[PDB]
Amino acid sequence: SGFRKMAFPSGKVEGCMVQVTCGTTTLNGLWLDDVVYCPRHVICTSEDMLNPNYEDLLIRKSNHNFLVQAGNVQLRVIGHSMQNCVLKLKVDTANPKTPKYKFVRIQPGQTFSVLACYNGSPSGVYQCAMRPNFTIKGSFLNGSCGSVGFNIDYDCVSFCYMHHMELPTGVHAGTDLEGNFYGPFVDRQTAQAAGTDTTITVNVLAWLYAAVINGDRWFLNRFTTTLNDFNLVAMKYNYEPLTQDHVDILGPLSAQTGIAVLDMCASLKELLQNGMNGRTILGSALLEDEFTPFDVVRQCSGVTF
Amino acid sequence: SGFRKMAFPSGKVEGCMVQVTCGTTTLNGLWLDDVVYCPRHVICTSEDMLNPNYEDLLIRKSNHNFLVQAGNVQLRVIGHSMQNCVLKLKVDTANPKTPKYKFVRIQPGQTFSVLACYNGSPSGVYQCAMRPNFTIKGSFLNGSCGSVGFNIDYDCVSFCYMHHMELPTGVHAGTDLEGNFYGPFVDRQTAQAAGTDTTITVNVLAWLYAAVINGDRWFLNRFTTTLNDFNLVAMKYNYEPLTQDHVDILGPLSAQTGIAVLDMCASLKELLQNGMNGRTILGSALLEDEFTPFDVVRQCS
Ligand SMILES: N#Cc1cccc(CC(=O)Nc2cncc3ccccc23)c1
Ligand SMILES: [Cl-]
Repeated sequence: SGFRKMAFPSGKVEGCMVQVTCGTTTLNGLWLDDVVYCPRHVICTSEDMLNPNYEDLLIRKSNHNFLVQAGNVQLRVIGHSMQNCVLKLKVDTANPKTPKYKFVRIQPGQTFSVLACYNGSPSGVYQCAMRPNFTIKGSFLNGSCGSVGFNIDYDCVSFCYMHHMELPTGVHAGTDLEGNFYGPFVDRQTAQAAGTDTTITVNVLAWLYAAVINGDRWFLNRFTTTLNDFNLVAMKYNYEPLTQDHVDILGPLSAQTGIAVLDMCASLKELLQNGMNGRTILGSALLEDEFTPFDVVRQCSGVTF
Repeated sequence: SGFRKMAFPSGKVEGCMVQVTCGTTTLNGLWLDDVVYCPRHVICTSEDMLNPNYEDLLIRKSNHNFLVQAGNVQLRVIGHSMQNCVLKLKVDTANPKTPKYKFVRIQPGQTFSVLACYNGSPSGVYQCAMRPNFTIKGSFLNGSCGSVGFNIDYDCVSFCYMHHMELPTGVHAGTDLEGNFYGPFVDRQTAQAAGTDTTITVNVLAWLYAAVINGDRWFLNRFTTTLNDFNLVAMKYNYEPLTQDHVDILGPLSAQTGIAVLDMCASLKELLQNGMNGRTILGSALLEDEFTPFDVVRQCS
């Protein structure tokens, strides 16, 4: 029993974290094989970030301008290239701790673990979701740029995020491992604002199933709803629309608990229009939306890595 | 900016997780140097669950009764001993991935990371606090026994917990790495109940300082309180009494935010009286008590 926000074990990723320095800027890099990936803004000064021409700044750099440190060993940069908002530093040494890995771009609503790093050293691991507005509500300080988001599929690490910046509201923006930003953000010190965030509906439903598996069943009701009536209500409360794909993905949890997806949707519809009434679900007074249906199955069934 | 429940990176601990089998029972073990630590209840059959005599059961076992597996390699048990509720299996191979480590016993209110494992394989990592009733509110399934609780100080893993059992309320009980249970619990199927849980007051205060550091100020007020008046109010909401030690420990956060501890204590009194009124503090509608003052300083600085 019990339900916790749970990150993937971070060991396979910790063995890839290195420190990358360019001039006065020091951030984190991900060392996989003989390439170190890091945000391209590591080559920027204070003036540069205001309006940077990254192609021009990178051409002016040499391999000896980049200092890469893996533990107490300095790696020598033998090449440098840029792929979108990510800098790729070719090193002379393949990372002997390179796990089986893949670069994946995630969709909003999907969850992943973040290994927050400072000076190439892992300091914490937490689980978050890519918000529907493409930001992540992370916990990052100065020096955390380059920290990565990942999932673990069997024995394969799927890198899905790299940290680039903090928006004025304290939320975070970053790219996939190919340097493509999640969301309408740019890597420049300029006024940027995330769109109004919405609740990840399929994740709330999955979390309601997790509560039922754990015996917390007060919110269950006799009612069911059509997917259209549910979406009309949910949209008014800034909840993401639930698609037939989401209903299908919630199928195994529906069969395990005996509560059809549209039956749980009528529980959610009531919770939205009326609140919790002083009650809690899994010790929470708010509906939790950072557990996907897969996360709930994995945690309530004990899948290992 | 931002505030998250954050676990320590689990790599140094993952390289220590092994699978321990004794008869039909399979659980996890912690492989450090040439010793594998695991719950001694791994040696129990169905008949030895209500009233096991562990000294008698262990004497009847031989090294070949224990099967230890580290990845795909079977380790050979060359010795076995018991220290309180933990079983120590001497192996003929020192763990090459043994980190710098230490065994620490923690106090209620202290936080740590749990690396939940099944069959010697790490499946997830989460953050916990030792509850004032000495239980932990973990997330564990059958087979999680031997999963460990830890903190990391620079390059050193301080092991503070080993999972042994689930109580009838779904909360968890375990021991330090010397086999001493936290709380009045025993490794027996006999009727056991945790005492009524209470809120870790010093941790709520630390979390209110974390919110202020992150720009939340709505719960602040112009009142201050005596420590005695605060404890009289807090006790009525099942909150732990705040001692002078707790006030002193909150000193650095008090100096960083410019809000004295007893000033923050009056904010906490008001939140307990009014509730949140549809507002949240750091995205939460309830007062969070699983962040110590040390955690808040670590994460914010
Ligand atoms: N010392 C001890 C001890 C005494 C009685 C029984 C046990 C076994 C025990 O409590 N296992 C479990 C742990 N953690 C989670 C569990 C979820 C479901 C079912 C069992 C779970 C251990
Ligand atoms: Cl599924």
